[PDB]
Amino acid sequence: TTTILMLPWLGYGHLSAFLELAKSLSRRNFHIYFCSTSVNLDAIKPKLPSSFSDSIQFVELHLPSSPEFPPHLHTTNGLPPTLMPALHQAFSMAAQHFESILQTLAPHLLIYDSLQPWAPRVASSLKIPAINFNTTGVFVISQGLHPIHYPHSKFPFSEFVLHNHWKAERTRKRGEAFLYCLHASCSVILINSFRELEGKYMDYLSVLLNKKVVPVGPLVYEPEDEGYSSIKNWLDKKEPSSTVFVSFGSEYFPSKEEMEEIAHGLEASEVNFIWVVRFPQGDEDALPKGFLERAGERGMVVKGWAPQAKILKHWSTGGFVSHCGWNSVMESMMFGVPIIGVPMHVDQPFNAGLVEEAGVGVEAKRDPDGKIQRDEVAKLIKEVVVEKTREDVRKKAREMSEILRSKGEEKFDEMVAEISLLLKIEHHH
Ligand SMILES: O=c1ccn([C@@H]2O[C@H](COP(=O)(O)OP(=O)(O)O[C@H]3O[C@H](CO)[C@@H](O)[C@H](O)[C@H]3O)[C@@H](O)[C@H]2O)c(=O)[nH]1
Repeated sequence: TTTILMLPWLGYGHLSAFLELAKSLSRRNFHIYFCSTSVNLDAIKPKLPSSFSDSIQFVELHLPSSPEFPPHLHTTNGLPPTLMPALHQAFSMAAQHFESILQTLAPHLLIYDSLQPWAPRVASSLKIPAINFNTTGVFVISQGLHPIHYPHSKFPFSEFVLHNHWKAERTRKRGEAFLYCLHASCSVILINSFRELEGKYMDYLSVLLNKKVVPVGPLVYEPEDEGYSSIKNWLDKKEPSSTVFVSFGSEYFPSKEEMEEIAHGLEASEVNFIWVVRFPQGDEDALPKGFLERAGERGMVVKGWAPQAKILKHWSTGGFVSHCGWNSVMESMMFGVPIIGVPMHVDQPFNAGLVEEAGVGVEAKRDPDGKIQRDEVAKLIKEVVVEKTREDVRKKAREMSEILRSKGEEKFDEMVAEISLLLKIEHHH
């Protein structure tokens, strides 16, 4: 009888984490309204089992639609990078529809993502409580806000220093770091992380923002066998811990030079590999001519989409060459796979540092101009996977996995307390 409306940001990684949060709330007697674009909602429904039909209802948010920008492109999954500004515009232009949904559904609480400032303001206008859920890590956020208060000192608890390539919209984001708060809705933030990895940063961020930081993560989905049948057949023929999974996400498409370096790095390592290579939604050559040679049956290149979670939980997988996106990093730590980091942009360089700090993987360093190196990638794959001579990395990965697996339902105890208090304060309002 208490209804929460969840509004994620467009984009599969954000969408999945909200769904895992939705499932937890549903099991706690909370009626959920899951709101997003139709393309995103369909992509995420298979992961929602039938048992939640009664308690989790899907709500469609309508973005402005045109014949060359139809609703299937109203997402960041496979979107051409040129079209992303249009997507940001279209999302903002949907605020008025959000009001109609919000007023008509009368949710007691709104949980929103960290990329739609119009969503809390719309909720405030209609006397609806709103709480921020941040699907990504705390390390990046704290590092960003540290210079504003202490431009003098270095980052207090980390020995990581950013590389020159990434040192180098942001305008609107440095206006979110001064966001005023004069109500309980903004007294707390939900974060997709856990203290064993970012406990010190969570304490620091709480001081920086003067707000409660409540961890509710990690939110990993433990897995139709759509593509797995062929992949599992191939994977079972390989020796244990002999194969690497290579993925760079759904919102970034590596360059021609970048993929050549990684392909050659894979070949030199002599490892087995499953590589998901993707092309934008709009539209052999991309990989080096003749690459798939020594890597005949020692490698697979999947087109479009692959079962990342299932592959990583196989016992033949001993490594994950990743772009160090937050959800992929959490999955690798949950499943006990050491990460071979190849960060590309956004928060990924910081997340790669966090993996290195935690001892659960190694980051392949970029050259002075910011260019991927074949030799660096090959060395780490050989050391981590082909010749298991970096055994400290491997042990910490399973130890981290063991820690993550052992967490029980107490993971959400703090969140339910904060929402309950907030939901009482608004009865008075
Ligand atoms: O072949 C694939 C590729 C991805 N996934 C899943 O899709 C998600 C991808 O995670 P991640 O790569 O972290 O998310 P993306 O949306 O692809 O990338 C973003 O991940 C961050 C957190 O969502 C964002 O803030 C950044 O803009 C961007 O790096 C995870 O659930 C993966 O398991 C699969 O199941 N199969």
